[PDB]
Amino acid sequence: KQKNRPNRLIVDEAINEDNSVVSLSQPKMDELQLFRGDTVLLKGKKRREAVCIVLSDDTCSDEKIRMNRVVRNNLRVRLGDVISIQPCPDVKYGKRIHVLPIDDTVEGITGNLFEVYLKPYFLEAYRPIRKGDIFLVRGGMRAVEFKVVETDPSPYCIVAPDTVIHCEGEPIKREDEEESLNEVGYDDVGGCRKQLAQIKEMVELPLRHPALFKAIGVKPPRGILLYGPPGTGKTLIARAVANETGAFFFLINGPEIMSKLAGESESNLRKAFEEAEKNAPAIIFIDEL
Amino acid sequence: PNRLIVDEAINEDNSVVSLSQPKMDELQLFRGDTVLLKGKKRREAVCIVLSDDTCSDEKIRMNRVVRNNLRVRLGDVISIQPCPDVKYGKRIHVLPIDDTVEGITGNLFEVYLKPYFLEAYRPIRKGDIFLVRGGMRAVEFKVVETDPSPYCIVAPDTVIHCEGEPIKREDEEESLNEVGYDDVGGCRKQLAQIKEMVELPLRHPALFKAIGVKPPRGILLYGPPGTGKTLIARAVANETGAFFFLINGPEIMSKLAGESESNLRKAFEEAEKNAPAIIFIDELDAIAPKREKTHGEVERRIVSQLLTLMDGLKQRAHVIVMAATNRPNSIDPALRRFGRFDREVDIGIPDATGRLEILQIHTKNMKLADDVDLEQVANETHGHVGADLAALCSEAALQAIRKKMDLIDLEDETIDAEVMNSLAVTMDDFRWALSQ
Amino acid sequence: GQKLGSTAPPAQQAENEAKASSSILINEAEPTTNIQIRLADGGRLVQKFNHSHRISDIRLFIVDARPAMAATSFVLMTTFPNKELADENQTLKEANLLNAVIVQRLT
Ligand SMILES: Nc1ncnc2c1ncn2[C@@H]1O[C@H](COP(=O)(O)OP(=O)(O)O)[C@@H](O)[C@H]1O
Ligand SMILES: Nc1ncnc2c1ncn2[C@@H]1O[C@H](COP(=O)(O)OP(=O)(O)O)[C@@H](O)[C@H]1O
Repeated sequence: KQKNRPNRLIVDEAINEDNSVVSLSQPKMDELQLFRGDTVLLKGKKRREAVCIVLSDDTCSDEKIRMNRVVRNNLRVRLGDVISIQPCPDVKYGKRIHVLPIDDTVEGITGNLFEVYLKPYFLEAYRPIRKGDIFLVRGGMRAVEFKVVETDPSPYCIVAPDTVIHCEGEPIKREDEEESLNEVGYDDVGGCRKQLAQIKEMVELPLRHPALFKAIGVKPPRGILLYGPPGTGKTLIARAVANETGAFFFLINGPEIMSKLAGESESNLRKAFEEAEKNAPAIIFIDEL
Repeated sequence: PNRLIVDEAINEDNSVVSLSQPKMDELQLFRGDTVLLKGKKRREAVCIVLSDDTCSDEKIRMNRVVRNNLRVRLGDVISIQPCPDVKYGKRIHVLPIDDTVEGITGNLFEVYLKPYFLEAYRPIRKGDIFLVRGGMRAVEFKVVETDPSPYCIVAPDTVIHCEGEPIKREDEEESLNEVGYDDVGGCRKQLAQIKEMVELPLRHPALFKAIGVKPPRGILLYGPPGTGKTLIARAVANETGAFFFLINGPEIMSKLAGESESNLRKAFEEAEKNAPAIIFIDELDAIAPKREKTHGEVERRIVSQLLTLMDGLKQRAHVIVMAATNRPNSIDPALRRFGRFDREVDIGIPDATGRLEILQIHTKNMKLADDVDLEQVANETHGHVGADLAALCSEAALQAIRKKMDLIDLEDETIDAEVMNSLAVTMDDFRWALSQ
Repeated sequence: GQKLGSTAPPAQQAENEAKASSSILINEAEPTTNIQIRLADGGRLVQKFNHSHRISDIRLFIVDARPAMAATSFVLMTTFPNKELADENQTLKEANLLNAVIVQRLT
């Protein structure tokens, strides 16, 4: 189409809740000659990689590539960034595999995490996994995070029915650049698409392309007022928007502010704005304005 | 000498100045002459003189660009002398002024200088500072070298040098980034009165220091929000070189119940120093709401404090107090008393004509697509006020940037000029904004 | 030395200017217009004495003026709406040149 080297795509929200799945528009797969189940290799930021399976999408847009937060993270990318998708016909069913849960995701529960999570998860699915990726498994009224420690056939391998799965005692630590899939994302908000869409574009440039307004004379929005009954998800939305754009999020709560003595209240107010500007881009959320 | 009084400008072109046929006829200045203009403290400037019909024979319509280089405000006098020696140029060295480039990278020449001089035959003097709009901003350039010397007319053969360093803004040199009359649209009648009242006291201090006539000391601007009251006020301040001091309602009423009055007072104090000064009180209904609107002694101690400072304002140390509010009812009747805000200017919402003007003012730095019909846009924004249109414009622009942005146009890293200069806002962009 | 672009290219022309002027017709009976001719031939300032003449005259005039001009193609303009004197046929009155400054552009 001229410059995009036909494999550079923009990361859009996922439609299929499966983490191993990513979607492209058919007219896009044909161009890249991939198959309705072809296993692809995605390259993101911080020179990270992910191995996913591709399916066609009637609602997907030619330039964009749908994928859920799990993959989006593994790739060290946010909605709106760009990645390079590439065919990966060299993937081979894996011999052995060693994964380990993350400390905070298993605290409280005990027992065989294998037969309760890892087994039903990989079972006859044929999930292509890379080394270092972090996947999530839901069940037992919670979701456990697992980090692929080692794959037999080295960088990546497809967990076949004969693949030996090792999950030897120990819960590893969560690193700095590795967010919890327990954090709030747009996938945790339902019943708002229209409004969630308005807000997304409003903050898109100011929060994703700060530099822009540095060299521009145009005025971006500063304050956004979210109105609706209580429990509608406003707090949820604001927090979801912050994370989903990697922006600093500072919370001010009406009652909190009003519980203090007058001067203290102001103090706190300017403190919030102060701390916010130091870690910009930021989103200050006043709950119960 | 036929020295003229400087007035308003009519074509946004900087290099041009206007007189009346009657004025030009007397000195043989012909419909295009590269007239010379001398003025304040070591300042001159060469400009193309056209002619206007609505201009008065004694006044010369020029823009803030000239005016500033001429170091003069609207109302001063100038000696418009024909400049015969002005000859096409061979080379010129100009440099972008820091504060007007910080943000943009890339070749300025290609984006600004070129389209600006291209087959225009613009006559420029040394040291002059011209304004070039585009790329959603307006860069300022300083002429530091010419060849021919002193001045010249940039021709399609003149070489243009854009040496590697952005210079600084000398503090004797005002920015065109500042508010001015050309930034206000739709307010003609009212913007007229204000100038008329403030004129003498702000412009001719000495006069009152010799006569016993009472000058206007307190002007009250009404109107809904976004009408341009703060705008108007600051404009008049710059336009008349008068000291401007801002006092904001919330800011005052946020302080302690003593620190507040402390400020109101320190405010008037520092204004009496730099007079002629304009003290703008924004959101006066916040500091002095009508009688029944008050609840505590503190709220009342401040309103009173303000009334006093007003009465204390003597003819000597002339400063004019302007305050904006959303309507009469708002304010405390006491502020109306002869000696205080006895001068009231109502600034309503723009009409289809007015709206048009404002929209052009807020697009002067952007590239409008030929399919853009602002007059149409003006026609479907009834209620809308200045701020609404100004914002509407930002939305259009932003909407356009969002479109051509995903194309992976270098974004997220410090900006590139040419990139911004191509991006054009389509009538669809406004259409989208409107439906928001 | 120099470098290229997109544009174009002794004292006895006191006679050239004389013959340029003596080339004229000036209907005593007819109204005047004077013209400021900006010769592209440099910062060559020119003074006219026309009275409702046509652009062919301005053209022949420049030709009478500078020798080179006699062979070089160019167009005449009005700066600031910057329009280019299109039909070089029309009387100065129709074009609204009446006491104007026509600049020469080498095309
Ligand atoms: N639109 C929604 N979609 C999914 N869950 C929601 C939604 N709105 C509210 N919730 C749930 O209820 C809680 C209400 O959260 P909150 O955002 O704080 O409400 P509000 O700010 O509107 O008072 C959320 O944390 C979430 O678990
Ligand atoms: N009449 C106008 N002409 C051009 N711009 C205007 C006008 N009125 C408002 N604006 C724009 O909207 C903003 C509103 O400014 P402001 O003066 O602070 O409004 P107000 O005092 O009525 O609340 C201005 O900074 C300006 O950019």
